[PDB]
Amino acid sequence: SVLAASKMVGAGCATIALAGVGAGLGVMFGSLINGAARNPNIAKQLVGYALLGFALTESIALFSLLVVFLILFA
Amino acid sequence: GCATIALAGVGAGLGVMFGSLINGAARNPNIAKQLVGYALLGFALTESIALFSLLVVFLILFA
Amino acid sequence: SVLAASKMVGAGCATIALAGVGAGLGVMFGSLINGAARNPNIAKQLVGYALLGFALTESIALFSLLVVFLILFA
Amino acid sequence: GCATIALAGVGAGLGVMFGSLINGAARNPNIAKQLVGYALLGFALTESIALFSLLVVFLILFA
Amino acid sequence: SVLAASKMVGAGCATIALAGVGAGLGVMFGSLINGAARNPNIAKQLVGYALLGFALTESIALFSLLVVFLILFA
Amino acid sequence: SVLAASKMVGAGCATIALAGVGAGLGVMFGSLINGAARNPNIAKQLVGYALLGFALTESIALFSLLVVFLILFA
Amino acid sequence: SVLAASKMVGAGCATIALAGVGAGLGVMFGSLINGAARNPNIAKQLVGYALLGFALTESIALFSLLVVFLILFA
Amino acid sequence: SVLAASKMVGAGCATIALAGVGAGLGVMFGSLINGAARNPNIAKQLVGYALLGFALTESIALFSLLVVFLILFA
Amino acid sequence: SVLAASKMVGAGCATIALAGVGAGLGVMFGSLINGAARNPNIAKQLVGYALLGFALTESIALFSLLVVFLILFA
Amino acid sequence: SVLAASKMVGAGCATIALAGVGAGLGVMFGSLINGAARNPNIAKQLVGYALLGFALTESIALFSLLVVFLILFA
Amino acid sequence: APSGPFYRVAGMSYLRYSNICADLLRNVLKEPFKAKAQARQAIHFRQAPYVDGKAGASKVYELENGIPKTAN
Amino acid sequence: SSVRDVKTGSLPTNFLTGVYRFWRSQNPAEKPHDPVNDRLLPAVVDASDKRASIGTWATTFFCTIISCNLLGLMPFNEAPTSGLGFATGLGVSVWATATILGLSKTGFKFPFIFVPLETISYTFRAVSLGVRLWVNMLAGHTLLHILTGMALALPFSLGFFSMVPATFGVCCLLSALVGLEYLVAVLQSGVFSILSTVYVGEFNHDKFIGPAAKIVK
Amino acid sequence: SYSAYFAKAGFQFPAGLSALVAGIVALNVCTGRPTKGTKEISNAEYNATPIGYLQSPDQHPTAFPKVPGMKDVHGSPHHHH
Amino acid sequence: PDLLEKQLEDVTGNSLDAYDIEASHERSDVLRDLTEFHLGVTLYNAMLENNCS
Amino acid sequence: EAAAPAGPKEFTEVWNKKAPSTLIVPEFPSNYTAVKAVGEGQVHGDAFPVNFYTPHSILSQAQKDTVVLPGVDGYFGVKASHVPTIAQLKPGVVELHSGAESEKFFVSGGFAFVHPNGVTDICVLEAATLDQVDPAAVKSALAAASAAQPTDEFEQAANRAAIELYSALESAVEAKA
Amino acid sequence: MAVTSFLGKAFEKYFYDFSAYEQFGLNRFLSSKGQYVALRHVGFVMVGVNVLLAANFPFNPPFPTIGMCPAGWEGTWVCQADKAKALEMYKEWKKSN
Repeated sequence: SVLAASKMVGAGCATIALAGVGAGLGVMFGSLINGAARNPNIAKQLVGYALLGFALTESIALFSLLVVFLILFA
Repeated sequence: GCATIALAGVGAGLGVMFGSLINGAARNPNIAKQLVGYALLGFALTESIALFSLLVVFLILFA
Repeated sequence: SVLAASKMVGAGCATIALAGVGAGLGVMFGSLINGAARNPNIAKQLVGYALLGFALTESIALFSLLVVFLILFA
Repeated sequence: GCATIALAGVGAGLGVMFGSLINGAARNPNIAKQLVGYALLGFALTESIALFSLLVVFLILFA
Repeated sequence: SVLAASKMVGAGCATIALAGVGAGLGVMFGSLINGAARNPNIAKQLVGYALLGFALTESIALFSLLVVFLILFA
Repeated sequence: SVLAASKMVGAGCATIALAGVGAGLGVMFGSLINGAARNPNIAKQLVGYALLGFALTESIALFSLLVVFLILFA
Repeated sequence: SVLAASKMVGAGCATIALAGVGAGLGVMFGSLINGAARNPNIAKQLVGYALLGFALTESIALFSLLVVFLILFA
Repeated sequence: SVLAASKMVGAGCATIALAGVGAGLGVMFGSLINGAARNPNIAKQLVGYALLGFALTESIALFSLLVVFLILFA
Repeated sequence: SVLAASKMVGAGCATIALAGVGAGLGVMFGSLINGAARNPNIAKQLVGYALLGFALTESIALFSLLVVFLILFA
Repeated sequence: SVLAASKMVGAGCATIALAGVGAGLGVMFGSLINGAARNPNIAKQLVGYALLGFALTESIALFSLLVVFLILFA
Repeated sequence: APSGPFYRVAGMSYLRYSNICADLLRNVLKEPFKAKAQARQAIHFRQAPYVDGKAGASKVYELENGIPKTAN
Repeated sequence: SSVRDVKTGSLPTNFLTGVYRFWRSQNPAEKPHDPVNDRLLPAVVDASDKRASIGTWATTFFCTIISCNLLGLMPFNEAPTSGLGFATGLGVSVWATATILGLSKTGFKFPFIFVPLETISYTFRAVSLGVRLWVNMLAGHTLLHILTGMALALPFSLGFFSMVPATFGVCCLLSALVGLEYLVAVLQSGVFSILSTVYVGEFNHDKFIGPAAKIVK
Repeated sequence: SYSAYFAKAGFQFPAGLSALVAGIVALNVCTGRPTKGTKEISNAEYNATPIGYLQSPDQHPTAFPKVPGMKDVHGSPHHHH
Repeated sequence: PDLLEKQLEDVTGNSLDAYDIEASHERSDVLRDLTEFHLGVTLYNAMLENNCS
Repeated sequence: EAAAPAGPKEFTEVWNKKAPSTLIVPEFPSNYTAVKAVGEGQVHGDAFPVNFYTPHSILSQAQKDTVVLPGVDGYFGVKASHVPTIAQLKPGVVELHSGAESEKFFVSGGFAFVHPNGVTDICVLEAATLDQVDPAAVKSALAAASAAQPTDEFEQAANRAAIELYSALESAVEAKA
Repeated sequence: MAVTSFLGKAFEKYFYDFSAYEQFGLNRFLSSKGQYVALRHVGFVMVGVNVLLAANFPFNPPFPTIGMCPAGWEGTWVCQADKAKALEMYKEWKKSN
């Protein structure tokens, strides 16, 4: 069973792409605080770019977990 | 074990956002009760990456 | 089955390059929040530089996934 | 051994958050104890990743 | 087929270098959003520096992809 | 002695986490200089925050030194 | 052919020196945008400092592509 | 002799923790130059903060060189 | 042929050292561009400091490139 | 001869500690450029601080190059 | 529609902003020093545009508590 | 022998006017030191005779690639620039056009250890200009093939028009990847021909002839 | 006012499209090589072989195949296996 | 502020580029703040020099 | 980029061509200050000249050893050969130290320039020492400024300036020795 | 009819004023019209996927199933992941069915 043993260690290292969208979502959400500390007037519009930036950075988490879904379950 | 190296990025990600909370509150401390409303929401949406990494560690081991 | 096991390991370590793309899309989408906090009168233009910047670094998110799928299925 | 490489990003995340505690306190020292009231809250949430990495290093080894 | 197996894992390790390109490109594309938020008066000139920089940074991404296609199919 | 061999290569990969705390101290002691170069009249309170910060990021380094010795001699 | 199988996987690890050249070039080309957004009056001189720094950082890229072409075909 | 070969490859994996200490130390020695460029009448007091930090940054670097000898010779 | 094979995968994963040399030479040549954009009066002296920084950072690249010729040909 | 074979693989992954040392020297020699662009009156004192940093960051480069030759010739 | 700090994007000049912040400091001073700071706070003048050469139309000021915090 | 009649102010005439005037603006003519009058007018006309037609070439490559890239988004059609010889054959042909222009600036003779490193990074521009167009048109279409196979696995297994919240979230992920492919189709035809003006515009420099004799004051 | 003059001439192709279509067709038929899945044989083999045995199974895939790999013809059973 | 002000310092570089700007926004934006303050200062001095004259 | 070679000395020579010859040249504000920016000197080692001004007072013009300035990024300190600086200041406390003794003025905002010859020129509007501020009525108006925020976009800034001034004024009465 | 003139006018009044966003009410459930189009789009895909599958359902899938089977098949030719195997089982099943 070298195939099923490889799809576990293959999908194991396939998930460390989530280190990037975990660290990228910190510097995007860290930028929201230093964006809101400068002008709190626009801090309800800056969430509208925070969640749009969140939705497009978790497209890569949706691609990284798709390769995990495709190595495990193809 | 190699799958949980994804938790390095959420470990480096939350330190920067909570680094921006110290520097953000040091500018105007009056908004510091709104900034944790953005820090902890930014904490929660980054912890979904922390559980997406841990959902598959409990699906590689336990599925 | 040394070949079909190797494609699952090689494609898993191929998609670790979706990390740096996800981290680059955090430092760019954070700059949309910092930029629209500087002058919010340009905030409909800086989204236009974000999504032109998103579509060109999403390209690297697909260059990486191309080798993921021509290791796995080719 | 591979499972505790996730402590690299937590240690680099913590060096940036405690780096901003120095720069935040040198930017207004009158708020310099409220920022530690934000730092150790931010430290407690980034250690949560350090124990999630160490939950795995003992669930691989002793489970 | 240990040679056929090692090309699938060698090319997967070869395409990690698209993490650094995907992260450098967001750093440059984050600068276009900030630098055009400083003075929007040269925002047609700074896109001309973003795309001169995109072209030279994604040229490194095709260096990485040529080594992928020269491992896999050569 | 395959287990005696895997404790040697496991413990070397176990101490990769001293790169991350080794760069965390370089950042935190880098802001100690930049904080003490802005207002040097607080230069004895920042070391009261740096050495509290140093001992509390070592917390991670001795957790990493825990499992370099928990797999080696246990 | 364990020698021929190792040159495929060795040349894959050799070409992720292109990751740092891919990330460093985005910092140098991000600084061209922010530098030319400060004074557009020397923006013809900063590109001459960008293309000099590009050609000396791509020398790190072609030195590691020398090692890829020296493992694969030498 | 797969134990004695495992101490060698485990030692190489052990000393990549010297990467992060090498990267933090350029941040700390870089920020003293920016620190001593602000007010150079603190430029020997900041060196007292650099070598305080460099002695604590090397603190983890020899923790890595203890482990690279404790698996090699212990 | 395992020993002759390990000259190729070892010297292959030896030259990942040129990644951070490529990333360092990017942030150093990025700091020339912002530094010369601050005051163009010093922009011929900062380049003399850039090649002081380039030739001394490359040393780490050549401290790697001897080892890839000391693993491959020694 | 897997002991002298693993000495080629172990010494290869040993010298990727010179990645971070190059990224340290690029941050450190970069901050001299911005430091001497701010006040060039101190620009001959700052090189006394960079060569203090270049020699003491190299100490990490000579700590890892010890273990490269302590694997290969010890 | 202007781009800059929070006073400048709100149409306010820096001189008005820096005098509002000068006004609000004076309201917080000690009373042996608050009333003497009320001397340098008062604004008493008048203006008149001259669109043709001799015409009229003005704006008089008999302000005591300081520069106006509201919109001009 | 009888040409067709064109309405003035048609939409394809207005689009191609703005497209041509865009790519012509990428390599602008340089202002002489002299004032442009009837003395300087043959020097300005000869300055235009020696400049390459990059305004025409770049809108040839804009209009032939955006037409090919957008064929891949029409139903029943594939993009021609998703082929390796088509897309990289346009990239080498731009690179050779720049080189033939730069070689003719002399007398067709080709230009210590530095210059093999300027050449390599210059000869890689050949393959990088075409492979960037080819891989973008290939990697976007390939991901769409894989995810349509995954999104077909759910209604094949489960019910037709049943368990619909599982397939809705992936039919909207498939729909947002075809939408990104419309953006990459327009961007990569722009990036190909922005870069064609940069590469060909490097050798687009000649000496202004100008007045050799003057009557001052 | 001139709107009815432009409705008179209807659709018209671009003004040299017959040279594009005759240039793309002349590249796809003047290949100078056999026609993608076929091989040139001698006349003695072509006159001696049935048209069911000249056909290969790979060149006739099933028009909507129920199993991936179904072919419509089966070709020569005289394999050289 | 830059309608002529930086345009008169910028000879073989700039005379104003020696200073490290510590403002919130751009240098062209702090000079907008800084010359109105230079206008109000030298006006306050003018009608105080003139009144004592 | 050098279309107008202006200056005080140039204005004298051209004004003799358009004005009557009876009138002597008007004076200029360069003729009343002896301290320049690019003129080399004026540091003298440890203590550097600090010109802390208001419109209505010259609060200091002797030399100090360090000045804690309340910049908009944060509180920074100036030593003698500091980098040239144009620093917009927040409402905060300017600390003038001479040695062991320090005087603490709370200012309302207004710039501070460090010139290339080491001369610091703090330029604020209202510079009250904290000895003459009372800590009672500061929050009496800050609580009112924390309540009254209408949709007036001019009072959007003026209340923002009201809040950040008292808030820094709250925090800078608490830590006095 | 005139073959180019009838249904051009029929498609015109199907394109323009025929609107099921208002003729079927549907403002009660949907916020804008920009999100009625954004799920008529996804509705067109889900309908078109379910029509293309059902119009020839007994087929061995070229795409990878994820370890799932359609109905009561589960070991037949429809779910067989080896294609030369399932060609043999389909030819046996076709004589019976």
